[PDB]
Amino acid sequence: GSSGSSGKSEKRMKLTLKGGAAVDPDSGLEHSAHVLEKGGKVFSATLGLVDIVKGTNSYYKLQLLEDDKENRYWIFRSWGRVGTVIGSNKLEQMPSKEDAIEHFMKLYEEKTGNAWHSKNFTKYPKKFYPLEISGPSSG
Repeated sequence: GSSGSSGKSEKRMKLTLKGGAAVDPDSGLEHSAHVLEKGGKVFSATLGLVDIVKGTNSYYKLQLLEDDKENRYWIFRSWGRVGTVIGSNKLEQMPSKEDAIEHFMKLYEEKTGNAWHSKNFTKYPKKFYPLEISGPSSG
């Protein structure tokens, strides 16, 4: 036996099929949703904090995933010590894209303490900072 076939035909009518950053597999939206990109930017920030006294090392990750089905979004939040028994994540669906951005903007604003879209970064006590820094501004 044997057979084959193929085709190609579509009408682009208000559709933005594209991505940017990679999504976490633990989110289960890596094969469904994708990193929420805005203003030619990516909603993928990697913060890290480690006490010198407590000798405890922490790491906070933030990623705003966007549903590429109809119109939905989730809010991924990872936290826990560095290489330990700890390790937990949070996944919640957002009502509106904004509600997702706001949270993602406030969340990253709570850890670091500074607004996501803010200039000048003050290394506060406990406040988390950006680990892997790349691109213009800051660093």
